[PDB]
Amino acid sequence: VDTKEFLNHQVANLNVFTVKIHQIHWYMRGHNFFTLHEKMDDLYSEFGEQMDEVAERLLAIGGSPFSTLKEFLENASVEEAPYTKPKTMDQLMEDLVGTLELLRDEYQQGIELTDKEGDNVTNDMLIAFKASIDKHIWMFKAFLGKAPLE
Amino acid sequence: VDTKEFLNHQVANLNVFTVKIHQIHWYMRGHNFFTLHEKMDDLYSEFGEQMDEVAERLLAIGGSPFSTLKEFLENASVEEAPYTKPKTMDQLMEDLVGTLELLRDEYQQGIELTDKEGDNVTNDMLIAFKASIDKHIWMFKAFLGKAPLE
Amino acid sequence: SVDTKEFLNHQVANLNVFTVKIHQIHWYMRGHNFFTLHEKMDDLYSEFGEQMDEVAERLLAIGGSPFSTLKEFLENASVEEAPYTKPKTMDQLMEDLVGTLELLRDEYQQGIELTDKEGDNVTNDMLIAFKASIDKHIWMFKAFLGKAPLE
Amino acid sequence: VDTKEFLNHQVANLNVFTVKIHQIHWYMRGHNFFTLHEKMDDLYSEFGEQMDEVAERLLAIGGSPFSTLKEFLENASVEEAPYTKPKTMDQLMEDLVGTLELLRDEYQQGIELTDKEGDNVTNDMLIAFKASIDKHIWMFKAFLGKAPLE
Amino acid sequence: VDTKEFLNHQVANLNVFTVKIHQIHWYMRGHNFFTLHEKMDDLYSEFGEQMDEVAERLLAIGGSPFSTLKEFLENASVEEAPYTKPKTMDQLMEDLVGTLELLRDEYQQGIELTDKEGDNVTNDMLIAFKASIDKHIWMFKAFLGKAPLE
Amino acid sequence: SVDTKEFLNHQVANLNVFTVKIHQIHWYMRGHNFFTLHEKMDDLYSEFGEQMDEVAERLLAIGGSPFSTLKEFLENASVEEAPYTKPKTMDQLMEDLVGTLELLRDEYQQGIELTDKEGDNVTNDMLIAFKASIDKHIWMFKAFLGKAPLE
Amino acid sequence: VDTKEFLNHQVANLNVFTVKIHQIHWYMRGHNFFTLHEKMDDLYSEFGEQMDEVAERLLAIGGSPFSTLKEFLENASVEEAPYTKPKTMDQLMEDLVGTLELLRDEYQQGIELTDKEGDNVTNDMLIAFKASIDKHIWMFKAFLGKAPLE
Amino acid sequence: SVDTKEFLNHQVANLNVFTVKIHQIHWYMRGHNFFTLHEKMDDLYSEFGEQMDEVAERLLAIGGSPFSTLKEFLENASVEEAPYTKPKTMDQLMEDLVGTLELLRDEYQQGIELTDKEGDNVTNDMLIAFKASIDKHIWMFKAFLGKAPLE
Amino acid sequence: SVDTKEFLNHQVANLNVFTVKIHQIHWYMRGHNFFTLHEKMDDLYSEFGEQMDEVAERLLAIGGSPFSTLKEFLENASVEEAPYTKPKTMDQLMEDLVGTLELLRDEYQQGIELTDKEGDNVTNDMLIAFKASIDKHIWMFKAFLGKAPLE
Amino acid sequence: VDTKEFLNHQVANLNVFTVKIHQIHWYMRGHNFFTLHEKMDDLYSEFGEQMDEVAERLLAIGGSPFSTLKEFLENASVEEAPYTKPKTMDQLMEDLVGTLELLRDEYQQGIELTDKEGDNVTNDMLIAFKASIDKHIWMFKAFLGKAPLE
Amino acid sequence: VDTKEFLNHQVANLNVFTVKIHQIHWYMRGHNFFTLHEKMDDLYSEFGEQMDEVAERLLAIGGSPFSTLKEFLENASVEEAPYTKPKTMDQLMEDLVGTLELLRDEYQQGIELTDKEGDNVTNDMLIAFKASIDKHIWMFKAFLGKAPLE
Amino acid sequence: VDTKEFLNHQVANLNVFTVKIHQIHWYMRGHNFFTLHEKMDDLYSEFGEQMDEVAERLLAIGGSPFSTLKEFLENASVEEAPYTKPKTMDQLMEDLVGTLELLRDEYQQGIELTDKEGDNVTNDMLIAFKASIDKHIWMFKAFLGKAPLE
Ligand SMILES: [Fe+3]
Ligand SMILES: [Fe+3]
Ligand SMILES: [Fe+3]
Ligand SMILES: [Fe+3]
Ligand SMILES: [Fe+3]
Ligand SMILES: [Fe+3]
Ligand SMILES: [Fe+3]
Ligand SMILES: [Fe+3]
Ligand SMILES: [Fe+3]
Ligand SMILES: [Fe+3]
Ligand SMILES: [Fe+3]
Repeated sequence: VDTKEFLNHQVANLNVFTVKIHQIHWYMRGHNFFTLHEKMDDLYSEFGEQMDEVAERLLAIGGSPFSTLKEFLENASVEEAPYTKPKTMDQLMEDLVGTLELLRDEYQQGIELTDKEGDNVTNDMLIAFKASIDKHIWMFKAFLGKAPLE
Repeated sequence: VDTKEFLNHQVANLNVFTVKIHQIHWYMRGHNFFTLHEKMDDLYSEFGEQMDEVAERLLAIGGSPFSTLKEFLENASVEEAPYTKPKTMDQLMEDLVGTLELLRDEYQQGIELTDKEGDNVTNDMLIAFKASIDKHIWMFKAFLGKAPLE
Repeated sequence: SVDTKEFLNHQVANLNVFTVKIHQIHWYMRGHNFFTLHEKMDDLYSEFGEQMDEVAERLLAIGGSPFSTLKEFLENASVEEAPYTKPKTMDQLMEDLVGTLELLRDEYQQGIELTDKEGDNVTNDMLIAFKASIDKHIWMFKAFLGKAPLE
Repeated sequence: VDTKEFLNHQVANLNVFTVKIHQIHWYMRGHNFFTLHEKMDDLYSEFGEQMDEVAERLLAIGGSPFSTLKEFLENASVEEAPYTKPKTMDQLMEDLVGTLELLRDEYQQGIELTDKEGDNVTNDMLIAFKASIDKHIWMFKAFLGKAPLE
Repeated sequence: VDTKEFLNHQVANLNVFTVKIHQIHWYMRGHNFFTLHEKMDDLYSEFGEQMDEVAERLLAIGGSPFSTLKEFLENASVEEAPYTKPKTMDQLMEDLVGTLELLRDEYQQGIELTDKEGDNVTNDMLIAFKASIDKHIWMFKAFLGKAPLE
Repeated sequence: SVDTKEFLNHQVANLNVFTVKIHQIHWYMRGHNFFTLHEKMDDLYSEFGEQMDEVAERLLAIGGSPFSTLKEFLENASVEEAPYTKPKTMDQLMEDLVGTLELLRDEYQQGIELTDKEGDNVTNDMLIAFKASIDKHIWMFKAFLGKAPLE
Repeated sequence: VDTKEFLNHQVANLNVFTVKIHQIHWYMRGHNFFTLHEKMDDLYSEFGEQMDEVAERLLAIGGSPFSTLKEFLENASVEEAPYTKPKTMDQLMEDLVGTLELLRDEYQQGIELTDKEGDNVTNDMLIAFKASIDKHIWMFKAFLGKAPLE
Repeated sequence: SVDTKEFLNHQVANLNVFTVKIHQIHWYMRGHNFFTLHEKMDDLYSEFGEQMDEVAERLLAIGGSPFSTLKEFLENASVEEAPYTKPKTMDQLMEDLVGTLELLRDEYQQGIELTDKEGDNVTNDMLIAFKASIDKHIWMFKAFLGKAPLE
Repeated sequence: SVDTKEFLNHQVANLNVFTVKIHQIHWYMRGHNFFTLHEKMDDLYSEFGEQMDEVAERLLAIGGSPFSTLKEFLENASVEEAPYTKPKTMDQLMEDLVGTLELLRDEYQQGIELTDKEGDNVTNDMLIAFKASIDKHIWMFKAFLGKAPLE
Repeated sequence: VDTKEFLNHQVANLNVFTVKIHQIHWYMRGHNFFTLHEKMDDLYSEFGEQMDEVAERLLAIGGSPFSTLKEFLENASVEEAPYTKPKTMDQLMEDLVGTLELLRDEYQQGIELTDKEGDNVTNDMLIAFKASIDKHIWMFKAFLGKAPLE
Repeated sequence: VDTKEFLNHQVANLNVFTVKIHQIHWYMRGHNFFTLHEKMDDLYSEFGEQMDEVAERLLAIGGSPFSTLKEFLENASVEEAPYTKPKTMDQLMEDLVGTLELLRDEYQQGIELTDKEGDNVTNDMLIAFKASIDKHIWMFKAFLGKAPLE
Repeated sequence: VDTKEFLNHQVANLNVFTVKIHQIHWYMRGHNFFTLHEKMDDLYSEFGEQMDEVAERLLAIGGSPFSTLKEFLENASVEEAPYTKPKTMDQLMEDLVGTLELLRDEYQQGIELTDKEGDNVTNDMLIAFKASIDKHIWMFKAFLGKAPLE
């Protein structure tokens, strides 16, 4: 609706994603365990940092960030499912990639939204984030033997 | 119950607790803003580390950690509330200290349990976490003008 | 690029006055929050001195000529300074800080619009990066004062 | 020409330029040898890192970077010449400066094109690169005793 | 036995184990070579440290550590075999894991022994070691696509 | 938990005497092993001042009140001190050090048993970690003197 | 008192002061807890280092430092009191400030004294220590809301 | 030293082609080992770019004139390159890498024998050091391929 | 202590004008030595900004009240500034730099004599350490100009 | 004896030597305990690294390293003895020095052999190792109050 | 002699001392080799730095440092002797001490002289140097079992 | 002249040269002062290190290094001259370059001699030293606007 709605929505998103990353991190099995386990820790730090920056930018424009698991669940478009059946490393990475994709497309919407509201600072912050998400999408798709936009 | 269930319960508690720490971090105001904004950053890292160590130890012993916000909410005894009304620094710190005290007393229950079960590794892990928690209770209570045990 | 150059040179002047004011606060502050805000002012001083040098070199890079004397900074700055003559509270000093950060925020916003319209993309993004941080500072110092960022 | 085509052209350019920086670095003679010999190592790193980011951005948008010397030579607008006749430091810095100007001018075209197409990430990336190039032009022109735009 | 005999027994074990880790480090082949080759280095340092710490704790309680290959071979329960036939990465990891479990299980005896004997320092030393072994067991079993205890 | 508190406060007293004893040795030592042992005392000084602080802060965390004056430390310590009067050899000084280490080891052992029975697991493990290092220093300083750790 | 006796007097003072810093460190309460608790750690290091340098300068001029608590108590002009009555942060800082003022003025006596006895080294050392004490007095007075010499 | 000079200049050409090949592999690779190999190609890139600068500067130091254009490297390289057209498995890309490493090992071996005969000792030891590292890479990358170093 | 206070405050003023002069030189300089000198001014800027802050804080510590506006700095400084209007050579710029360093040397010498007479031993040593560094810069920059330090 | 045999023989030696370093490190007593206890740690890492490099060079030339204690004992010319009766610091160092000299001398044989075979890499590796052994011999000989070759 | 002559005399002395430290560093034997050997590198670097600061202060006052070995030999009061007869560690340390005492006492003259002359910078520089020299004398006399001024 | 005598000769040479580096470092004037002044600091450390390594290598082969200025003057082939007249920066670099060339050629003799004697360690040390010297010659000749061997 506006920048404050978008930013807050991403605070909810990033808190679900962050827990998803830990899910993959904890439950992964297979020959790529050691590298993807560590890779997940890197994603966790990186997206935890995005989330703090998003909330603090929300604060800076007069907004009020969601700040409970209850609120995050209610508001996030990012999905979570409990870990039940064993999943393949590729299936865990597909779920990671699908979420990276949703964030890319939503941030793209937020990039357009903020550009037309004239919120230059939030615009540029969202672009910086998308750049990194776009790079991760390429790399994780390459892990999956696929092209970035394939 | 057992060590697995206790440990899983703490995964849930620690996830609710880290988000609270962010809430305190985001909504704090007052002459102590700078010192406490930063101090909350430190608690965030430390309790995020505790969480990953609890989850991993649970994994090491044959368990399967909660790994969704839905599950954390279903299982945490740590309580959260949306920030729908302003709260002073002292009220936020009071909530923090009460949460630390809840974690201390629960960790104490787990320390006794793991000892009774003969799980020495989880026993020493939880003792080290309590050492830190006990230290924080002294310091944050000192901040509030109170003795550690109130 | 006349106005972009003029705007940049205006901010060189502003930043040199702001930076000395940051020292004034650093030097003269008293109160229970001295140790925290004393150090805080060191950080602010470094950062806005760096903003200043970047602003100056962006100007040079577009064929401009930065103001480079105290006399030029005074003739040109919209940032206000006053000698410290009578004691001020920590809150009074932080209000003067915030007022000046709000001033720089709004003027940088005009610079961002200006550079956007002249198509100076480098300068545009630079001023945007500076404003990001200024907006973050305003939130934090206002929280210290017990006020919402825009109230 | 679109964004992929522009980016891939710069992959070619950056690979020729990077070899030119090495040419200057190796053959330079004169009183400012020690500082400029070192400055060229810095330029080498920075522009090789530009190159990598341009190629990886290209990868992220679904393109395929040139990745052979033949391709770089076929596509580059940046020009190279073997080092036969000896040259003054000024002469070498004038080759370096002219090549910097070519890149600035071509990046400006890219900035505009990438804006038109709505590729915000590639847009910002190219603005950041131009910010550095523009700074380099001011500094190397000063070395030549010239204004940056003269 | 007593604490001295147990500690000395482990000095023997850890020296056989350390050489085994080198064996795996040297002879390993397969797609996970680079990360696993490096991992073995990490394990080599860690278990070299345990060994020095075990020997020094033994020294500090009035004991005399085994200090020759002859004594290690005479005393170790950890087994070794010359590398004659090629082994797969999985088989190598299985030898690693099986030795880690042997150590975990003997350390458990040492923990229990040392608790009866009242040697609190050696007790906690051995608990800290098992903590790490337990974590390694989880991770290498995960690499093997198995639960830690299966 | 009077006893855990009392034991901890006693060691606060002890460690402050011991820390000054380490400086005594640090300052007055002479002989061929000066450069090594002079620096070794600096390490011991840091480590035992760190123990002391952590003992005091744990006492604070259990609701105690740590001794915080030289007078209190002298009134309560079982660690002994003597002014440096007649010259002492390197070995003589190391024997005083080793002797104090042994006293603290044996007293920490008593506190380890005390905190066990009292159910204070945090203080229990703190004390164990401290004894681990003490026993290591005893082995090493006894080695310097040409003796076995427990002889 | 000559240079030796002055220095030896300060060894005693510095040891009482150092224990006083710990007292404040331990017992402090109030909203400035976190920053001032940490500040006491800094002063503790700094004045411990002053003390080691004073004693080693004494050693270097043929002197014999006091090296027991008994001697320190017998010789110190710096005073201590057991912590009984709870004290505000300001009261603790007044005590800190008061003792810094004592040391400043005694060091000034040491500076004059040591100039007269032609001990240039001890002279410059004490000046350096006074420079920092003077800075502390200014900063700690500002905390108390006072001018430095007020 | 014409033949030394000539050998060194030939390796400048080779190393520049190899380095772009490393980037080609780096950029296009796909498969379960992407994350490890992608970083490993960065290490290789740095290392062989470093070898290259060292080869060129040694050439400079002996009175030589390094090739310093893309055209000169192609005219003078024995390492071959081809545009990336059809998808290749990670093993195929590592086979191309190992093949090129082997070519350099073998050519450096010739350089080692040549500089020895000419008595250029510095170049000799520089080449040997480089070969040590290439021989090590061949072992590790053949092991990745499930193969023995020389099979 | 009025003269020490006034002298210190006079130097706060000087160092603020000098500091902006160092940026003027840093920004406007051209010529073959550009890269070294441009970076060297960044060094002088940091060092002299540090000197200034230490002077103000020492002035604070002796009960003084530092000048803290561009206006006060201009009203009190003996160091002179002039806007950059016509181009100047690197030597011309370094001569302006050296001239200012020499003024500060000579004034600091007066402050060393003054603080010595007034018995301000701390300010005395501070001024001497600053002069030590100023004297070495005069040698080095004179050396840059092909001059002996004192000619 | 060819290069592969020589290298494998050194794998055996270095593994016996490394344990002997630990023997000295653990059992030493006397006034120089602290520096020599430390120097043994440095030697252990250094000769542990020689060992790893020797084994890896053997790998790189198509060889197969000894990789068990049994193989090391079966193949080593370096001798070892349980610590049955206490040794002086001097005597422990003479045993250390004797082993350095043995290695030096054998490496000299390997350096000649490897020169005849035209293995330039292994040649240079062995020379670098001997450079260090030579230095240690001078240094440990000096500690013994003797010239390096007497 | 004036300040310039005094400063220049110390450049000569310090260059001789510099080489004397190497002589001791190279030729020393005995149980304290490893400590003292490293101790001489520290001393070498420290007094090398003193010498450099002495020369540069001379330059800064309009002087001209001796800058050839011939000039150092012609002007030094520090004495050197070729190493012909072997010396104990103590004898070497006594030569080191003797030279330190010589520098102490001549610096003391330079301090008095530079005070009269009104050269404050040089006065403080020499005082800082003498402080370190005084400390070395205490420490090296302690090594020799003696009081500092014995 | 054998290996011992050649190495000892370079001990002498290196001490003369290191003092020459200082002379140039102190007395240099001209527009390149700041970069060349620091470059001499680099050279001083580097050739300072060569000298120690030469002297310790000599020790290791049973020799006794020259260790007084008198012995260095009696033995050096490197020449020194008192700085009576100011020299140009180019003249100072010509003197520098000239001495590097002398060392290069004498190292070449030592390389040949040490090869013929079968001292592989010294051979390799000398080669490594010459590598750097050769690089310096290219670089300093480039500064002077000359080709390395011109
Ligand atoms: Fe934050
Ligand atoms: Fe983890
Ligand atoms: Fe890359
Ligand atoms: Fe050890
Ligand atoms: Fe503490
Ligand atoms: Fe000390
Ligand atoms: Fe290079
Ligand atoms: Fe300040
Ligand atoms: Fe290895
Ligand atoms: Fe210097
Ligand atoms: Fe050495």
